Amino acid sequence: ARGKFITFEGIDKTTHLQWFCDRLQERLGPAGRHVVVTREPGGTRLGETLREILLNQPMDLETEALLMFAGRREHLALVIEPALARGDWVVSDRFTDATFAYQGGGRGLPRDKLEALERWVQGGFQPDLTVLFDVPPQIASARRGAVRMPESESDAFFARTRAEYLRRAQEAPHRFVIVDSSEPIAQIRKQLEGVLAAL
Repeated sequence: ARGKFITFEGIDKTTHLQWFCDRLQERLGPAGRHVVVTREPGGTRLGETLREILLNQPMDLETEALLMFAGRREHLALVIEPALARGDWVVSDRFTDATFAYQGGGRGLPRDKLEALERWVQGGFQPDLTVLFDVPPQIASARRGAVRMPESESDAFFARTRAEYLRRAQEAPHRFVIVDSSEPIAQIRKQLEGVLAAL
């Protein structure tokens, strides 16, 4: 049987990813399987190269999107799909949701252009699970005692990016687990233990 593909998303995440992967390998080891941990951008040597071009060569926003999805296509061909095919599970730090969030929400790339490239690269393939570490403007475990006062361009960009991640999450109810990353570590870890027990 094929492995499962899990992605981690969010603006902020790293701490919890390493821990989650250690727990997952502990669960997969008995079943004779392994976790391949990876990331985007830079999930392949080609992806590293395209990332450097994106950092260094100004270009049209649509051109940037094509290069991102090129990197993703190679990430699938070289790392993810071979792992899943041999029964290994994959955990990626970011995937297509991140492209929607930052390029669509943040930078204004139209949703239909983004969905067209997602379909081109993935067909109907989606991650089996996406854990989104949301960074909300208030803390629910302190709401009556702490209030962030209710934007500049940088603020507006991050607000749109957050909002697009949440839109993607709401649209994909069978795929997403939203974690409120403002909660105590022990609460986040209990929620993630529940995910691990459910996989």
